[PDB]
Amino acid sequence: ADQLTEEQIAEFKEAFSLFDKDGDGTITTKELGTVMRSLGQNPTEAELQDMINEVDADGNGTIDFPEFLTMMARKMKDTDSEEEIREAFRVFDKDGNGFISAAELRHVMTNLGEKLTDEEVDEMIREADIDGDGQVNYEEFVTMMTSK
Amino acid sequence: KRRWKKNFIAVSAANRFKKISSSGAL
Ligand SMILES: [Ca+2]
Ligand SMILES: [Ca+2]
Ligand SMILES: [Ca+2]
Ligand SMILES: [Ca+2]
Repeated sequence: ADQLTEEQIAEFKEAFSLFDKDGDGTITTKELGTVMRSLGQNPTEAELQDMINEVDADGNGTIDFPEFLTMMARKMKDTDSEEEIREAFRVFDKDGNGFISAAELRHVMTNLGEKLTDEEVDEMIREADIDGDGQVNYEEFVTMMTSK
Repeated sequence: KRRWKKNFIAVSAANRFKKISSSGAL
């Protein structure tokens, strides 16, 4: 009996404010193509529409707030597929794979355009590296962002 | 307030969208 909090709507809301580099606040083909293209890709057009229907429950061409949570909430049973999170992992690591470095992430953290650098990230990797070996491993990663 | 959350989640939105493609054989 605490779902009346605001930490939730605040978390997802932050994702958009960062993703929707425009203002609408919805993941669309133009918003996806832009960001996605900034990573290093360039799929066709018809391929995008297919990427929309396969996830656009309603059909407004773009998913908003209810649709977003509905896609992350409406979990059709379970397939035990951890490939998703995995990919996100291989992404952060542009070079070697198994640990995160300051310089490595810095580049993957600058691609965006917020207000981070080496010092700030340092506080993020340091606090994240509970052990303190020097870099972030998979444990501290699957132990800090673990599915409560 | 300061974590790799909003960061990982964001990429997850664009990554999942891509994975939604197919990723399957027969
Ligand atoms: Ca947008
Ligand atoms: Ca829609
Ligand atoms: Ca790496
Ligand atoms: Ca460590």
